[PDB]
Amino acid sequence: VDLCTEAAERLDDKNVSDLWVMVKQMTDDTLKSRCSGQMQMAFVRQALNYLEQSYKNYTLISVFANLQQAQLGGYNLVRSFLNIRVWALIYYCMRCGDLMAAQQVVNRAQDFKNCFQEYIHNKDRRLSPTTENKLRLHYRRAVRASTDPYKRAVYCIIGRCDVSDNHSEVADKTEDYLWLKLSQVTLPQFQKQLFEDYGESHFAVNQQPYLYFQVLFLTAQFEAAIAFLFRLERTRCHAVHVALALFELKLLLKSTGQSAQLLSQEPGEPQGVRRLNFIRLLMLYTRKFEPTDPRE
Amino acid sequence: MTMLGERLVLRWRVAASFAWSVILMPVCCALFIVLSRIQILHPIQWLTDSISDLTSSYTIFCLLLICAILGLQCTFLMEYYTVVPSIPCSRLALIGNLLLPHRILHSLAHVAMGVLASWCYAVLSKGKYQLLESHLFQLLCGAFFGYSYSLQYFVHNMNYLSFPSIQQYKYLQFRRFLPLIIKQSVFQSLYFIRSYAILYFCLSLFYQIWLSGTFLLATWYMVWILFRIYTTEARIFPVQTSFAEEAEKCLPFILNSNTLPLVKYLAMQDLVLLSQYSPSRRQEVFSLSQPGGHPHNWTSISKECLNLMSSLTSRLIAHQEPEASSQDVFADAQIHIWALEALSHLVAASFSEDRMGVVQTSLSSVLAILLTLQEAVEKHFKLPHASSTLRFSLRAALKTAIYRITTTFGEHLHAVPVSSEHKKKLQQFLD
Amino acid sequence: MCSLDLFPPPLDGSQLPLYEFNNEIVAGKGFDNPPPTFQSELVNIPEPTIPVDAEDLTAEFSQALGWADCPLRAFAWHPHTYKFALALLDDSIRIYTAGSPTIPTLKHRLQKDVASLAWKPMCASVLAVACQSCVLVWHVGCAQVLSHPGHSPVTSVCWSPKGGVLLSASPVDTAMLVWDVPTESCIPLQRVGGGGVTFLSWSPDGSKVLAATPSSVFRVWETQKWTCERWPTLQGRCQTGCWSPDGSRLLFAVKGESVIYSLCFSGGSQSATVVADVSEGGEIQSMCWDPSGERLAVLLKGQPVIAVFRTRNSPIFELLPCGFIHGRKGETPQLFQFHPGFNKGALLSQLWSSGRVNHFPFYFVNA
Repeated sequence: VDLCTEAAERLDDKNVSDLWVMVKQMTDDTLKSRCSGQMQMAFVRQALNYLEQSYKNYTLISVFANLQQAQLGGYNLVRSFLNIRVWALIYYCMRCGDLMAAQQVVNRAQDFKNCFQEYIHNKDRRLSPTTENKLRLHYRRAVRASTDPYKRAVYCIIGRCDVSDNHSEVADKTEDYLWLKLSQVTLPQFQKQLFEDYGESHFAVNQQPYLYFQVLFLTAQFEAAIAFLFRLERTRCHAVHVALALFELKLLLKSTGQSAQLLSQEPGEPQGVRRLNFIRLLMLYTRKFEPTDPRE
Repeated sequence: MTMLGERLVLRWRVAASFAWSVILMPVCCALFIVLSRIQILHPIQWLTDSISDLTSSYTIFCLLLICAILGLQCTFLMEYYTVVPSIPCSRLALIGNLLLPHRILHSLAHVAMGVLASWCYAVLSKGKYQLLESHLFQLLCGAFFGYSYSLQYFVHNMNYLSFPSIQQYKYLQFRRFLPLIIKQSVFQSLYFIRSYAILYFCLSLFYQIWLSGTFLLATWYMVWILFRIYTTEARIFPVQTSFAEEAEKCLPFILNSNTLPLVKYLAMQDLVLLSQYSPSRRQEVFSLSQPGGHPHNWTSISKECLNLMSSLTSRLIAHQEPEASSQDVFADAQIHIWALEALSHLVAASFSEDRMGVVQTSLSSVLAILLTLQEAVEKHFKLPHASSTLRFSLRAALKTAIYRITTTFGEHLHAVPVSSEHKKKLQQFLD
Repeated sequence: MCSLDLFPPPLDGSQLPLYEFNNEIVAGKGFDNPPPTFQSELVNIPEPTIPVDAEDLTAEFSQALGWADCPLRAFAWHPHTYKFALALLDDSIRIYTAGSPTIPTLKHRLQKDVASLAWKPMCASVLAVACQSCVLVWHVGCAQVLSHPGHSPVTSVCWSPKGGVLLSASPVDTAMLVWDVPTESCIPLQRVGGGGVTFLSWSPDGSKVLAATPSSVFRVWETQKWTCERWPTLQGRCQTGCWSPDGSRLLFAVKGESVIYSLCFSGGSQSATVVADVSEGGEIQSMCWDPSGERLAVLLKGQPVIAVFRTRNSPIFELLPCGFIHGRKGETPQLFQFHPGFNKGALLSQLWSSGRVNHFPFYFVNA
């Protein structure tokens, strides 16, 4: 990872810089490991961090470009953005990934306090207590019809309900759609959804291969992202080292039979499991270059 | 272009100073006339004859020659002044510095002008020293006085122009410098007269020779002091100019340009002042240069400050790696101390004043340097014999300025992005 | 303008001012415990009785009127807790903290003719002590000796409420000393005219520094880049300077005059307005306002007495005569300091000529 990243920075390609930093970020019986609930939780929280920092960088960039309108001051940054752009504050906050600013915001306009902390920060191990049943209830009752897009979106996020609603009134970038649907997370269901229901054409990967990758890899579909980016020419070498990293990492799932197509799903696997012939991969890959650069 | 305007204002300020001096010459001539012919039992006749000789044509000719000599002296101040003191680190270095072709030429010029002035005094001292062995002795005394004046101006570095720590009306500074200049002229005349008498022995008269030497040395010290007090006059540089045409005359460019160093130190003092009391120029320093939203002013200013600071840091860590070396590694630290104080206090105020947060965008940056600089300083204080006056000034300004910034930011600094190494020292200082 | 006339007549010779209850100075017979609603909250600040039986620049310029004969030589209350340092007559510093029977004592080889003590703000472990020849930074091998040549006798030292920079002053040195305690470093701030700097007082928030000289000129120093505004229009030297709890009103007096000049720090107003005429009364020697901005103690030396006044900040800042605080027969009020953090009103610690330090509370009793 570090060797490749240092190579990439020296290579001076923006998208690759991004993808490699993401590779690192996301990286911190391999089939069994890929599917373990803790492992999913980790891959997710990692991608969430990646996106949080991403949009927060977006906030920094936009505010520093629009200083004049920003009235930046010396909670603040989000206000400055909202000028350039209560439920609105918390929404645009969380979509920049800093939950604590939104926490201050909710604190100002505040048994419900222990509950709120339980929702965000406080562990709140309780005995014979009922949680997330009451929230979804009222939300369906009143909030589901609310005229406050930000408010209804926040209700969806908190209570893991109304997963159908794109709530696109306050979510416009695929970044958001992810952030939300993720925050609502059964992992294989959404996995198929993005992989199968949305499919490639929706992601229009033609321009944004890096996107469709990020989409797959964020969701722990490693074999997918590998395969997809592999189909691309310019990405080939990259995925290779990527795959190699995953291999030693005990993080890549190999296909068993040599003549299998590059991507394969084997019977009886938990759905969304795919396997790739790391050998057949490296073979077909290097084949182009063996006659020239033998030592390679 | 800024070199031409700076040099013109400099020649005109040489004009103002040498103008005060040229106005002051004739009263001194009359004083010498009354003193050389002091008749204690005939005051009315002595004063009347001194008034008649004060109107005599020879006296006017002597005054004109002395004025030409003083003009040569003012041009000398204009030509060989310094904005950094001349320090001989070794005695052989001093002997070499006194042997330069230009400095030997200056010494010869001083000897010749002193011979001329002594001849003028002898002709003004009507009597046996009017026409050319006493007159030759007075001339030799004048020449030796000139040579000694050049040598002393070199040793005590009187060619160093001290920027006034407190700006005062030139009349008050002149009045203050008056008693010291007078007493110094008297004492130097006495000592040089003793030395010249011994020298003449080896290879009425004494009173007149001492009077002439005292008058010449007093004129020289007054010329030097006036040239200083006026050529060191503070000028305010407009921070941002309504025209790009005055952009070279703005403190930012003149501070970042290769103009004469005198203007650099002047603009340094000027900016320190503006940051001290001029709030409008301050807001213009944090101004967003349109078009581009760039705080170009504050940017260039802080950039220059930190450049000089990193330079001084490298110099300290270098010369540290002996007592003269660690004393010289931070001799240039006065400007760095001024910059550290002003900048960190401006940050301390930015937590309330910079309504655009224009300073926040570099906040973290500054912190690094400070911690980094501080670290080096500690290692500096680590080498023995280094912990036994710009050095202490920079140390104190740094510590105090960081302390001010920290205790102004208070808790909101805990949100600032800093290197954990810098963070430990941050906690320490806030504690 | 406030006169010394409208004050309720001082407590008679037999009564001691116990506390300020409902704007009336309640007198006590030395055993009438404060109202039981107040005796269960009298945070036991030490009421130490130090018997005395157990230079000239420093004397004439010290904060104490009787520095030569008062075993209490200087007093200082820490900005945060009930920790206060008292300077004994033998230059030995004692540190009394409420709730502790331990007496921290500090005496350095440099401890001679102590002028002042300053608890570095935001820290309960640093105490700057002004000695004859240097500044002893007492870290409550525990004494950092800071010296800047010529800055002696040291008469006025004050740690910034920033706790990060400490100023020192010398009546013989024309350049005030700026001391960075960690770097062990001293910077000279030179000023033309006025002689040495004898008393320094930085504003409550850290912008203005009232600097009084043994001459007739006092200067305001804006702490940003240390700008200097000279007010050379005082008929004599400045006796003391008191900053508003807000730091926009600087109260001062010219020794020899008995007036309270109120300089409004709205580039201050180029003139001073007379606010409280303390004409006898006598010489206004010291002045102190409670951090709340409602009570002010002004030390008038002729028995020296504390003119205690209530100040109204709106709509016109004026001094109102509230009462006189006096000591027992023979007890001249030597020093006084309002504790910065008395949570239930105002705590005024008064140190008397015998060394007995008493605490007087001004109760902010809500009607």
